[PDB]
Amino acid sequence: AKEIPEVLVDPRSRRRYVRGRFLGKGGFAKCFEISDADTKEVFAGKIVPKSLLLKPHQREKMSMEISIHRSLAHQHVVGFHGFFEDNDFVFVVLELCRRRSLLELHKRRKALTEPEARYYLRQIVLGCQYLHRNRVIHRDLKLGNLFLNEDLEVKIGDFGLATKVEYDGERKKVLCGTPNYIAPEVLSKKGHSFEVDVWSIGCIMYTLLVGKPPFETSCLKETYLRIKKNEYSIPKHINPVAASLIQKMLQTDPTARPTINELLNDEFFTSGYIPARLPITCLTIPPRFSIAP
Amino acid sequence: AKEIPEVLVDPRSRRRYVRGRFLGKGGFAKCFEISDADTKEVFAGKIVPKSLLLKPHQREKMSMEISIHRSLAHQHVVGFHGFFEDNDFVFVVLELCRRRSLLELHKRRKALTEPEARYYLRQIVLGCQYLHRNRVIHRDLKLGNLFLNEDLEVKIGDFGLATKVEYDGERKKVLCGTPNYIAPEVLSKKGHSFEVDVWSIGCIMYTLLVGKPPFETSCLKETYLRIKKNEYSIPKHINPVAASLIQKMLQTDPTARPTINELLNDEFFTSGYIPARLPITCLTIPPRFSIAP
Ligand SMILES: CC[C@@H]1C(=O)N(C)c2cnc(Nc3ccc(C(=O)N[C@H]4CC[C@H](N5CCN(CC6CC6)CC5)CC4)cc3OC)nc2N1C(C)C
Ligand SMILES: CC[C@@H]1C(=O)N(C)c2cnc(Nc3ccc(C(=O)N[C@H]4CC[C@H](N5CCN(CC6CC6)CC5)CC4)cc3OC)nc2N1C(C)C
Ligand SMILES: [Zn+2]
Ligand SMILES: [Zn+2]
Repeated sequence: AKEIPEVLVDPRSRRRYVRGRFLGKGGFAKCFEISDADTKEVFAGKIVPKSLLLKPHQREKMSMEISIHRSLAHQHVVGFHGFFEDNDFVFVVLELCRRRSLLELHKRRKALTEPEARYYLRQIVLGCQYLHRNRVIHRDLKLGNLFLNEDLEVKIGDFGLATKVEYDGERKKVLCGTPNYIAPEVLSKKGHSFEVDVWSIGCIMYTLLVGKPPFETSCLKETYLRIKKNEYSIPKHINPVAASLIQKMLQTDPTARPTINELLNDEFFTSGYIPARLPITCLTIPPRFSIAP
Repeated sequence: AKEIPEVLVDPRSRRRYVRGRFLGKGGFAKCFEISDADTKEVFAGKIVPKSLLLKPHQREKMSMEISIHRSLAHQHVVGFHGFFEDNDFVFVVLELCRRRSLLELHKRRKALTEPEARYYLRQIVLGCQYLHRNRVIHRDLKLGNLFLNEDLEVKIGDFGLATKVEYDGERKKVLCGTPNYIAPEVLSKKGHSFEVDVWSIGCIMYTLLVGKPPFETSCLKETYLRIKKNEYSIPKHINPVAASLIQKMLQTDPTARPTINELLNDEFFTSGYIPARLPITCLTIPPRFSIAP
């Protein structure tokens, strides 16, 4: 094997990070809490060994992820605080999100209450508005990529499938990777762009409100077939205003969906209660939003 | 971890296999030479731990592979000699192919001579004729799945993506897995059948004669795009009769390709030299097929 160092030094910034506890691993990366030995402030470190970056294509994907993410700064995007490397590893320094992601929330709570769905969906949309106006398509928005800080604020992360739109009307023809909430224009390989992320948000909203994803089966290719056929249903207990907005977003024709900028003007948002914040108990117990002191 | 036993007992057949040397691993399986303690004859054992078969879908794929393969017996198909299980593992007993596969040959020889290509391609086609007349589509014919015994005879193996055609004109809509030489009707998800294997044979013939696969790029999705666009070329040094047959097989429209039964009647075969066998040196040195004693 090749061992990961206990202290990480960036020679340009002159900065040292002590490697703390293990956060998880996925794709090519192992992740740890890392504290700046000097400033003592804590980060999420993503460490990827160069032994798995032997092919130029895999290196280029890494370089792109970093290039896209380093140029982003927004309240609902994961803060990018630096990156550096030695002969064995690439280290990326990211904003630590102490409440993990909406994945862990969903596992614990299943369907959320409408106001909670509204609260998270608004921050997800705001994050994505920022992306899209800077010509970035995320292309893998999912529960696992929507991180939550201490105050239950959403931070969009994992730009491993993101791409920049370089000219007006550019249709991306290729997507290297397998998103979760994957849009029909991708699956048929007919060309794709910004609308891909609105599709994913539609899936996310369905999941948050219903407690299961709209095209789930026990087989991935069977699911892609459902998505091709637009074969989902919205349970009757879902409110019509929410159901309508889901249906607008989850449409086969990309050009028929709303754009990211329209969404917060939908009646789902403008005529429903949007809490200003959620108490920490919302990780565990459904909130009833009492008017009581 | 969970340790694999040194001796494998099948309680129905009453048979014991001593576990010999490690052959390799891929997907979910570790593979070893295994000798029948009684008869002393040697097999290839594919051992897959049940800890990776926790989902019904993954178990069903295994059951299907076995069901398809156990019902097959042909000179150019890998012999199926049994299967059994304990609480921790499934064990499959297969014909040992001491010369590994055409993958290892290709790595060592690159482009083969025309007569060699003819020799292997004929056995590949014969194996596939057998499959197709028993309504089996292999769906992942590639160099790595075309094993060679001591006498350099081809044995088609890995039925992990195979499917049975249950009625006339059935179009398979789904393929769980990622073939190497993947046909355009699969990639676009428009429905597919027997023609898928002829496409793969076209790719195999290209590879055997040219020394590289027809749609290779440094990115898998980029390759799928080439295949969508039928974007390959045949080098000028390839003989026109071979080039013509490749082009007939490597066509976007499935219904425009030859069927497996037509192939051996192609001029590529009927008007070229087909050696009756190849000497062992053909693993390493190009043969010149001298008429000299
Ligand atoms: C860095 C990349 C990405 C990203 O881009 N950003 C921006 C990001 C930001 N912030 C975080 N935070 C946390 C992530 C995770 C945790 C955790 O508790 N992890 C635990 C998960 C279960 C593990 N257990 C399972 C049961 N095992 C026992 C066996 C019997 C069952 C023993 C081992 C132990 C570790 C805490 C966090 O915060 C304190 N993660 C991020 N990630 C990734 C980690 C997905
Ligand atoms: C069973 C499933 C499938 C199947 O369905 N059928 C029907 C089948 C039939 N027959 C075989 N035969 C053989 C397969 C393989 C070998 C070999 O030499 N393997 C070696 C490969 C390199 C490994 N090395 C690499 C360098 N490492 C050192 C480091 C520094 C580089 C050390 C470890 C050591 C083992 C020999 C065979 O025959 C004697 N395999 C089959 N397979 C699979 C194995 C693909
Ligand atoms: Zn599947
Ligand atoms: Zn790629």
